[PDB]
Amino acid sequence: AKSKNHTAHNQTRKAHRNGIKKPKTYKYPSLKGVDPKFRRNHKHALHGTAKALAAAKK
Amino acid sequence: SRPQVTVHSLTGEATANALPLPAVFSAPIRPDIVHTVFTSVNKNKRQAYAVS
Amino acid sequence: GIDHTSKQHKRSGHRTAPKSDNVYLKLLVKLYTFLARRTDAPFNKVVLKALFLSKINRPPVSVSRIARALKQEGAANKTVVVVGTVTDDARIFEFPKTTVAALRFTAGARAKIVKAGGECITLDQLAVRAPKGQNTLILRGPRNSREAVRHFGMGPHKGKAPRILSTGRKFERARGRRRSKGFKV
Amino acid sequence: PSRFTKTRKHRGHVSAGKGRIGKHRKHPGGRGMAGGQHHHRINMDKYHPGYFGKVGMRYFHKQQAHFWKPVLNLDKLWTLIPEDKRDQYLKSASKETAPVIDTLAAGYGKILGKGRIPNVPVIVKARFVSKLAEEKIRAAGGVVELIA
Amino acid sequence: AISKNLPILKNHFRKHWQERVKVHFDQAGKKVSRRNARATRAAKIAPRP
Amino acid sequence: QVWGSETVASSKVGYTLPSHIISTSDVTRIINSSEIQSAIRPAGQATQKRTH
RNA sequence: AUAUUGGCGAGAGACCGAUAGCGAACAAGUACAGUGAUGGAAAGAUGAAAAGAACUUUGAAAAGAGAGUGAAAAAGUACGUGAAAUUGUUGAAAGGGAAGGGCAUUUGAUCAGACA
RNA sequence: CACGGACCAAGGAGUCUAACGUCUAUGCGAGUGUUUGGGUGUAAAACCCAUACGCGUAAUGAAAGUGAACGUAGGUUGGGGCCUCGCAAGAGGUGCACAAUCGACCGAUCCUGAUGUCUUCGGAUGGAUUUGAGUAAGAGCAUAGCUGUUGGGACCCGAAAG
Repeated sequence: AKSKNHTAHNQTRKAHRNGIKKPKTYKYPSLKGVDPKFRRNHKHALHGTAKALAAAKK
Repeated sequence: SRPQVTVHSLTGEATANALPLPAVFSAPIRPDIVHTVFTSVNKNKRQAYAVS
Repeated sequence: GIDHTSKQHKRSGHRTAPKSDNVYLKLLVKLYTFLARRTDAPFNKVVLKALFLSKINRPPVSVSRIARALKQEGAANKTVVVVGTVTDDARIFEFPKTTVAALRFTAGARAKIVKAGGECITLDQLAVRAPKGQNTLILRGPRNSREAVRHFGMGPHKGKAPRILSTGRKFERARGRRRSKGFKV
Repeated sequence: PSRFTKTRKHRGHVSAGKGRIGKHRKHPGGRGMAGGQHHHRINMDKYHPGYFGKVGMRYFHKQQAHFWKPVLNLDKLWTLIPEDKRDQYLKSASKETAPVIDTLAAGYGKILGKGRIPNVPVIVKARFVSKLAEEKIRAAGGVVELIA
Repeated sequence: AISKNLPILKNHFRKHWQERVKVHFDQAGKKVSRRNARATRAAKIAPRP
Repeated sequence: QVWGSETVASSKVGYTLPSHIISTSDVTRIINSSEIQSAIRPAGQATQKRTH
């Protein structure tokens, strides 16, 4: 009583019903995986530049 | 001022007595609410029935 | 036959009109289907579709959030609009004057607003005061602060807080939630 | 109301919404949570992470009395005053007269610090406090009496 | 039978639980039996309250 | 006294009569007014000539 | 104070309405089956009232046929209404190894509406 | 040339409930739930109500335990709407919800370890490619309905057995 095991038929056709949606990619991507050493400094770069205007903006 | 409903005697014959509206009579009129509350409240006097 | 790039006879997925049977509700839906049509200003067209929103899509706008939007620059003279219910926030110990127009106020937020020399309005009087919407702020309450949305999209590594009856030790903290027993997530 | 159910729309259709191939039968996946390690595993993982196993110490004869410690943030803590008297204290806020708020009278076990009471000196009686809770109270001009 | 995303529910019906079901239909019929017996005893016991 | 009013309160503990979510129940009375018929644009013919 | 599918006596229902409701609306744990333990049905309805057909004739009788009773025997103790399968009689049409169906119109029978 | 069905009438199959998920309507709303009970009544209805209690408003660790603002409750990109200018087109001001993203805050784990002290207690401060079902101007509670699930005879009928 063997069965029919594998087939790819209909799978590409089911795939295009809702059809291969895109990244929906964003400005400002996630910093997951970025260099921790760069990322530490980047904290304080932004941390300082926000206060940079806090001296000008008042 | 309220509309001043007028008082009627038992022979007919209304009278110099005229009363304000209680302001329960100004409340919103909600036939969907009354319908939902009735349908539930009307179920509160009932008896069980079950086959043996 | 025709070869369609789309699915036929497919509705737009919107509220054309409320699902409520409320009578006084439909009198505003009747009032703003008229102004949305003939008044050419988008404010009326925004307030209309906000009368069709369900309850879960109508979170309440606390009387504190109303005070932020007034601190917002230039808006201290505007008439804030809330399609929804205004609720009380006593965590603010001062409140401005201004005006509010909403469907429903809670008894607390009615006092607080009246307490400061301000005024509570309905939507119908707003339509009469500013049909176009002159000098108004619409404000929405937070939608994703619900208890159910906290559970949406549960699955590995998504941090979505499983739906569960009882919270504490011994309920689904063990295998798969920590490295020591089995794995983590 | 059974006039609204969908099996009162399924009159006349053979299989009553349960499908003609898989039919509908008694218990296909076993009773209840059966097979939770075995054929339902993919379900338990994702939507019940942590189900199996043991975490920490047992506690014999536990009583939730010992553990009763309700918490009241400095967010509120002015709600405990009568709203008629309350605005008497906000205005004309000085020492030698300060509102005594017994937080145990209102059923609270600890005063936390979540944020920003006003500048009015207030006497707050509490069983427990937090390190930030008093700093904001004591800097407001009031004090915290401990009780039991 | 475990499916979808649902809280696990412990419901203890695996005994024979329909023998032991107690429905209270007399909640309002025992309230007058209880207000009687208090007015019975209010009179029996003399001005003793 | 039973349902209260603005002056006298309740006699029912923790209760006050409901509020209107619209001031006036006559919708066509609002739709005329002044300020609305001032902002309203001139109407069509209420049925459209079939063209073509 | 609590419990109660037994007992006695009571009041009730968005309950069932004789293939339902208790197994049992009736001479129902009855008739019947089994060595026994046990098993266990079917079965409501003339009319307001028997006023339940005197009397005549054919027939050995049952009944028939008239009269008679009744608001009605198109209610005759086979009895309220009396469906369907199925059947007898009459009338109509049809028929070359099935029958029955759809579209179309002729022919036969019928039907209003309408006009005026 | 697979299975059931001679025919007719009448019965005949996704129900109730306990506990919940989503969705919708309704009342109130940082609360909400009168009905275990008491008052009362035209009497199983309706009407009125004290105390608690349940969920919610605080999370986090096995636990002992501790417990949410550096700031207009922050910054940046985008955002309906409103306001200003302009004949308009459009630009500028403000920007709710919401999506992305970097910070600050509370708890747990590892690291540092202050003025101080019953000399080993205390834990200030400062961290970290760490971790949480968290904060960051509350939204839940109750009833009703659809659909779905679990336990129950469980949509109906059916075993060999014990």
